Amino acid sequence: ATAILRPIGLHVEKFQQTYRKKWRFLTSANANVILAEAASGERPARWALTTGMASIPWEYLFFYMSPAEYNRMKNYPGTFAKSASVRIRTWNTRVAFQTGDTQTANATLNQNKFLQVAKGIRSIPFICSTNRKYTYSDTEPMQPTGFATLTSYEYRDGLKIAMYGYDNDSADFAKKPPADATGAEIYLQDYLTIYTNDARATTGTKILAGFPPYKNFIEEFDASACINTDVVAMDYDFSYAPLVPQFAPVPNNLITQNYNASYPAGTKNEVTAVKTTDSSQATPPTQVRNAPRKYIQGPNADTTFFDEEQNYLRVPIEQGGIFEEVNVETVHDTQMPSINVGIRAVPKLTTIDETTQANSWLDAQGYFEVDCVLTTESVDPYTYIKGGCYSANTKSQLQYFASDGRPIAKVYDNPNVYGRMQMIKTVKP
Amino acid sequence: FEEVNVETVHDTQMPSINVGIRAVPKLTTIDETTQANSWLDAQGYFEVDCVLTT
Amino acid sequence: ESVDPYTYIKGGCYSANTKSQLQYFASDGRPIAKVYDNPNVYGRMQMIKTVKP
Amino acid sequence: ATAILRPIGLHVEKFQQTYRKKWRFLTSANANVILAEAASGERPARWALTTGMA
Amino acid sequence: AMYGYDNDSADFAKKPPADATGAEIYLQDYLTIYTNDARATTGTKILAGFPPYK
DNA sequence: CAGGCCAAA
DNA sequence: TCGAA
DNA sequence: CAGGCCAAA
DNA sequence: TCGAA
DNA sequence: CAGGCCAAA
DNA sequence: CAGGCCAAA
DNA sequence: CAGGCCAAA
Repeated sequence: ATAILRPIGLHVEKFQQTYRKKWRFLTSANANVILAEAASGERPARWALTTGMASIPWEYLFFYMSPAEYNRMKNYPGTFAKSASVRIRTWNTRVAFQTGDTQTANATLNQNKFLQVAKGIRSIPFICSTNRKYTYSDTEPMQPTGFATLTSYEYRDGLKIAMYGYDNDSADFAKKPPADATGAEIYLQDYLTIYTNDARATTGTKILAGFPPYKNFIEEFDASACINTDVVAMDYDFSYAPLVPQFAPVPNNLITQNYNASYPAGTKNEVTAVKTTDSSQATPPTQVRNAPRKYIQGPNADTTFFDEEQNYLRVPIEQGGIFEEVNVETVHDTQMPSINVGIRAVPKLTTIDETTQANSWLDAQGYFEVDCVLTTESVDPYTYIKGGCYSANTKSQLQYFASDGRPIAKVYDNPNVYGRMQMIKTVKP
Repeated sequence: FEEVNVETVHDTQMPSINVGIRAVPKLTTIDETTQANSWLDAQGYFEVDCVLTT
Repeated sequence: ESVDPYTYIKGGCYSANTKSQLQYFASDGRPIAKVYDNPNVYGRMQMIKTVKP
Repeated sequence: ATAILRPIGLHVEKFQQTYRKKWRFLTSANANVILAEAASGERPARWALTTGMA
Repeated sequence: AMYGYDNDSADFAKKPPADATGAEIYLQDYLTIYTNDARATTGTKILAGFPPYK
């Protein structure tokens, strides 16, 4: 029999977008030295071991998309980041012909140059590491002598301004010609740092294990043979990266009496849980279901995380485990692999009278060409005939919140805890 | 220009040509995420052949 | 079909000015549009002033 | 020679959308009759011939 | 610079013609990209920055 | 990948 | 076709 | 040799 | 399977 | 070898 | 085109 | 046999 109607279902429009950037980065070949970091609050006294492996911030949205693209993206509710890709090529590595010292005839045409690549060091459970900005000595510019006070947020903000420039009405407009326009090189300042405990003032039983042998977890190549070659190629598929919240549904409490109904979940976990661990071992690991949560669209929505533009440069793109959907969901913890690349410090051609590492270095600089692609997807659903887009309420989203109203998000800036990236309260910009 | 006959005329322009060398940053450290603020002297050498027929 | 063009780095979408559009207007400020409701004139659909809803 | 930059041009995103409807219409089989329409302003007096073609 | 001065010029020796010598000439005209300066603009400002000319 | 626009061909 | 195919 | 541990696969 | 095979 | 120019096609 | 969501498969 | 005329194509 002829069918005059068939179940065609909803009209839903899906939109895929792609964002590409090309960056050229300059890195300094820092010496590996030990710096003391004094105790401060809950931070214990510790030793820090510096490197020249600059952090590549491929985990953040500004790395892939301009302020104009970001501003336009807010007009597409339900936008999810789907995949991110990065390719790193190295160019010729420059090493100074001589050092500043005049007493030694240290100039030499012969060079030994080495390129260092570290993938996924951030997640190694027994290596405590972060990316830090150093201060350097005036006589030895390759030698860190302390820590800059710049935060990770401020570092990424400065990188973003270098990439995309100021507003046309800024008094400081001329200070940063946008590399997205010129294609000029940008200096990176955030370097992989390895920590270990400082037991000088420790009372009772001391842990005297020294350092982890972190060189056993990096790749090091002859830089003379890597000119104009790819050294890193990484692809990442996001688990849950909601960049713009979904369209709100038509609220069923306006239509139904049973809007606050209950139903079986069986043995399935449909509400996520928060895991807390304690490496001091004063308390055992705990798992708590039904964390404080807020809807991010709809009647009582709290959109602070998206209103504050946290996901542009302050927090990583991947946020799996931080958000919930009201359906029968399966959620796991997430983290993107870290990327650090750089040039090993080049010792100055001179004699020393002891069996030690070098104490003076030649100026050396890495030149890295970075390609990056980000793909996203958004939806325009029409559940109802009038009044714009509305999604099914099974698409409704929630976000972890703290009791003071601050949204909670994943952060990659702190060292891993049991190989995990912690989630912390966001800070208002 | 016009000619008095039954003419067909459109707007014109020749394509522009610009060539050069990108600035070469000086080998030095700076303490911020910016472009270079000091450069090495660098110079492009271009050999140009040109033919015009009339 | 619609387009999101990015001619500039900041401040949202901007198109090339060769995409700029104009519409016929009457002297009283009413936009002019085609209408199909009137009979054809020499086989043509006339354009008339729009009326405010 | 290896090209570090190529003219990729602008980023432009194109979006195609489709709209479907199904309608069922009832029409009346009108008689073809002649109605007089009186003159009004610039409208001249005329005869009108009706149809059932909706 | 290409073709030199007249033989009676007081400045004749200053520019030996490159059409005769084949020597190199320095160019001084460079591509420049403009954008609006909204520091003193009143009302609605256009804050789009620069076009990505690279 | 240039010549009266490019997101058209 | 006052490019020119 | 990267993504919720690696000494598991 | 909120990577994905 | 002519018809909106011929030195254009 | 139905059974714990569909815009997922 | 419809879309800037049809008795033109």
